[PDB]
Amino acid sequence: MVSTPELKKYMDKKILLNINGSRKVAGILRGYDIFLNVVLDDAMEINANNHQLGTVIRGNSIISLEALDA
Amino acid sequence: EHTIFTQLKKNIPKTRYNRDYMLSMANIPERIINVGVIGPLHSGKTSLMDLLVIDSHKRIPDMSKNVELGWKPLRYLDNLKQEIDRGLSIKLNGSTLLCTDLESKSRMINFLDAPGHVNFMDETAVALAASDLVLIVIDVVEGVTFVVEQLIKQSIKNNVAMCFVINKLDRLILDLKLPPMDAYLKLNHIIANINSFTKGNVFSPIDNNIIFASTKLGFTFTIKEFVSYYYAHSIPSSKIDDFTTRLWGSVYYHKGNFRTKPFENVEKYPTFVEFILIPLYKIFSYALSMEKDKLKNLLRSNFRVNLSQEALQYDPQPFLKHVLQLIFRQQTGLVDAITRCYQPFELFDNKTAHLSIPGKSTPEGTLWAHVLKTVDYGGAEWSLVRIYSGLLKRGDTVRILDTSQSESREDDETPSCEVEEIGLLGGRYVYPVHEAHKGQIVLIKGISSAYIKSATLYSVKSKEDMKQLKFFKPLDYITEAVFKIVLQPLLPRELPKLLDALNKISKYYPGVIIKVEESGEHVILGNGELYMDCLLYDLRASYAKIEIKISDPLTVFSESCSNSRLGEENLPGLSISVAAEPMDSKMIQDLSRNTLGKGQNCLDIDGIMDNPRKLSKILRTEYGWDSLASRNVWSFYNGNVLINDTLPDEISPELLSKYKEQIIQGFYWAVKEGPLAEEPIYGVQYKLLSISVPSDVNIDVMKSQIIPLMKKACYVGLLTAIPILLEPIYEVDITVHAPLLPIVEELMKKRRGSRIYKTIKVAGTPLLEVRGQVPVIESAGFETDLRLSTNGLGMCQLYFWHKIWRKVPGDVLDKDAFIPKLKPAPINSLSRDFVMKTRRRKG
Amino acid sequence: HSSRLANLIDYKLRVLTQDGRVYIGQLMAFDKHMNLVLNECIEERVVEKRVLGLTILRGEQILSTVVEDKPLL
Amino acid sequence: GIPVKLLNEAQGHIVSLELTTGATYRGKLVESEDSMNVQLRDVIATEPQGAVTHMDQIFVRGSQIKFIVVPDLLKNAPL
RNA sequence: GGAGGUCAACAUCAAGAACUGUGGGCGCCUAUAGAACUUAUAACGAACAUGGUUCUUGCCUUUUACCAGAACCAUCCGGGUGUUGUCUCCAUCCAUAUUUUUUGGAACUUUUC
Ligand SMILES: Nc1nc2c(ncn2[C@@H]2O[C@H](COP(=O)(O)OP(=O)(O)OP(=O)(O)O)[C@@H](O)[C@H]2O)c(=O)[nH]1
Repeated sequence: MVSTPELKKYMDKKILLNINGSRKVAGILRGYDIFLNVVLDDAMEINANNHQLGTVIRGNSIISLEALDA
Repeated sequence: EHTIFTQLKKNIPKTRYNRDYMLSMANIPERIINVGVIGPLHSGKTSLMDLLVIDSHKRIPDMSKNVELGWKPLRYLDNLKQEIDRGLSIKLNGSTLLCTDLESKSRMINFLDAPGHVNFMDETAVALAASDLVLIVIDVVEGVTFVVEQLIKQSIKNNVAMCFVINKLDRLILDLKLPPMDAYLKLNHIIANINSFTKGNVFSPIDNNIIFASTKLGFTFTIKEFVSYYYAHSIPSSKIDDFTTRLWGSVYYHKGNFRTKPFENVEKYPTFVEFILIPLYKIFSYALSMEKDKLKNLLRSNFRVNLSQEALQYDPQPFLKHVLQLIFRQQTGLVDAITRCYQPFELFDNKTAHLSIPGKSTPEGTLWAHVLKTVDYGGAEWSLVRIYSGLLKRGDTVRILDTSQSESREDDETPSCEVEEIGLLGGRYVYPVHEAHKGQIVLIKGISSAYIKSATLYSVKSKEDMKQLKFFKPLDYITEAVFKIVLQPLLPRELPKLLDALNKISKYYPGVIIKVEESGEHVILGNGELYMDCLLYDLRASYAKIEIKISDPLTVFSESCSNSRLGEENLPGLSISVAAEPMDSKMIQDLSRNTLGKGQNCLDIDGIMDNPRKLSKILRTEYGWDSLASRNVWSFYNGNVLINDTLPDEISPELLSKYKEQIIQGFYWAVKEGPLAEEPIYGVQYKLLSISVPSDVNIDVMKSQIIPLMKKACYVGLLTAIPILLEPIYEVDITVHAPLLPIVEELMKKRRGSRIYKTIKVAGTPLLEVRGQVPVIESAGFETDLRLSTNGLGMCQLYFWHKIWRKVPGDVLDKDAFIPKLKPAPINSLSRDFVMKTRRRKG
Repeated sequence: HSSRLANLIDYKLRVLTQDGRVYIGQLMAFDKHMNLVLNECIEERVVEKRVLGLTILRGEQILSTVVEDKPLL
Repeated sequence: GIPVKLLNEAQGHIVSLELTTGATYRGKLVESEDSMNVQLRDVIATEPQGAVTHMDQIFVRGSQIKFIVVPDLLKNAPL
């Protein structure tokens, strides 16, 4: 159990997350969890109106995680 | 094509997984891998591969009833009669195999069996040139020695990941019969010893960089491999992983809870011994010592294993091997450990970059192939290449280049050969291939003619892509040949056959140099006795069918001196004065060591293409080198170093610049040869003191004048600087029992050099490590003198590292000393005697 | 337990999922989560069909199991 | 368990899958997990609408996966 | 049926891939014969003796004697296997209600074709 996922290669890089309720977020990947709870900094919503926030996303919610730039 | 395949398929001995999945897997760059196997003499290498082979193949065709059971180790990859009869691996034979791992994701693995005899290090270098990582196999009894240090040094130097295997553990327990408490200690010592030479990384039976095995018997361990297989079932999975961290070094568990405290309370042991070594011992004791009925209960109780009576009806050794292979299943601990130990991103740019300039441009969509070794298979000569990029297929027209040419770096440049076929090595058979993809190593038919030894294979469709492309650097073999044989055929009329054969030998043996004398005699250089012996055997048997005369083993000498010039052109307009100087041993050593100047390491002069300020910085930093002289370093020779040093360098530097290459070309030309014996010069620095130039240079300063003039001046300078001869020396690694020491001492005295650099008790065994040095000219037969005088006990290896030529005793130029023919030269002069015998051969 | 589940091995099965879709094919591998592996699979969304091949379903997704035919030789 | 090892063995090949989302993803698989996480490249998504897109890198949660679709040679693999 | 038979008879006898011929069974498989290549002549026997011929060493130029090398053939003492008839003895896979599966984000409504 508790296989600590392979998110070492995403640390301190920009992301394009998707979550439950078709809502999505951009941010710098700070830290991750056993259950895939995430720490994002410089968090910006994608409503198309983009609101700056500054965030801990829950693990359950997460659908996926992308990279903007190669 | 299909017909060929159908016939071919019958030949090969089929396998359990099948080719199709193994062929199927290839496309991913990440999937699959390249691994080489090295280690000192009889470390087990070949038999380790044999283990994998026997796991994979159901038949096997070759096995005798006898061998399959026990006593004679089956040898695969020893497909050469010479090797079989000699009994030691000589020429490397690949095995390619679809292997599973603990995760259950199979990958294709290219394995390379390299020879561990010190004379065939060249073979190891060739393997390394292709392999991603290396498995270094150490005998638990032998421990580590000089060749191990050399091997790890080079391996890491070339960014080859290193995973250790400590083999013959059974011997430690059965041969030496060591107690478990002491056994652990001995292993730990070995582990420590490897680590100190290694820099920046630290292993441990807990990082899974070290594997424990007995090839002979039939088993391989990692501390991970064991825990999952037997312990894991016993306890909750979450906890177990930690168990391994609490398994190695300083950890004891009293009764469910384990405390780092020494062993308070009564009976005590650290865990490794508790859960591993003790039961292993019990297995040994229990199988041989125990009634065969008793054993069954334990197999069902402890292991859930059930043997038939036919498994009991063997004998101690074959029974034991059966049981160990029974309990410890296919060697996937090994495979798994390999799998999760290499990261492509970290090494790969570094390993590619070193062979080639850093670049990099036009990546992808382009064919690229490094050709290393060539292979004398049943049919013809095959070419072995590493799929650097793209894809190969049958009949593909491929451009081919040879490295020395590359050294050099449009129409005329490109020769090409179509690729007739590609096969995948499997020791004794070759599996037919339609196409080859980047990552893998393959056998090519028909690319051979373009290249002798190494070559770089590329296909470029692009003019910019072509410009970017960097040719692979010449492989740097670990040792220099030194040993010298003169050949002539028995009957002179058969010369053409000899000539052909010699060329073939150059293709097959990367360490051989064939030179042709005025006389038509053939000078052969090889690394050492055994090496050359094998060449001669193949030459007389396999290639030429001609009986030939062979001379008395000699050695290549080197010229030198220890501390002014006047000179005149054939058309007296030029006049040259050049100083000749002894060089600092530090400097010499720095030059001998091929390096990039990385870490704190003194920069290798071949880094001269970098800013002279930097080059001069190194000289000033490491030597307190004169600032003008350091700035005036022109170039190195084919060896030592050239400096500009006079007022006319300021008077007419532009004029002088026009003549640099003519000088530059000449000097390699002049130093490559020599005034005493036409032999190359060492430890000598030259400084231009004066250069007169013809009034109005009416195309007067021609290469036809100055090149030979310069050459002459060098020769004169060397002579007036008091020349000496240098002789190459081996490092003598001798392993013996203590009371045989005095014998060894006497042998050294008798040979000539009689020098022993160090004596080290081999902790854990009844053996000494003896390091000495010996003059190659006095080396003929040395090894047999040892073997015979010690009554078969102990052994010797001669290895050329450091490549240091010591001053030959006597003055280079005195007539008086020598005494008549057939008498070994008196000690006062070995320099004068050496010149005359060589002098006569020159003319 | 899982004694019954091994008995189903290598039979053509009709598996209804939470989505309503129904997969069909032989059963090669089975789990404690009820992860099923199925060979030569065909969905029937409903007058419809699709060819997939090897399909690995989760436990969350599966509703019911039912044998279509006996084990093949 | 075998239903997880089969997955790990299709790493490298191209895979199709379905999520609770409703969309299907297709691409080369780089890494998997016992959880059923995934890491893929050059993905070609196709939702309920039919809308195609490109995603360079992706991570997933297994909980969100419905089912996978795996290459054909992965039926001769050992169980 | 079984073990053992110091009982015999009759066959063969290193192993392996590949060519040709014959026979049987439904292009494939099995058996037998011949030729070529490999292993190391790993050994049919962890033993090893005599003789014939042809050459090359010593000889009285003679032997029913030899010296000590070579090649080619033979004999002799043994061994294995199958088969057939006999003989004696004996029987006829772990247990988790709190984030990646099994203690639910479900429930419900409406419009379009
Ligand atoms: N006692 C013992 N010896 C072993 C074991 N494994 C290998 N050896 C030794 O390895 C030798 C045979 O192994 P080979 O693989 O043929 O030799 P090698 O390691 O290939 O040697 P090279 O060909 O020179 O590399 C035997 O003489 C053994 O002494 C082991 O587990 N126990």
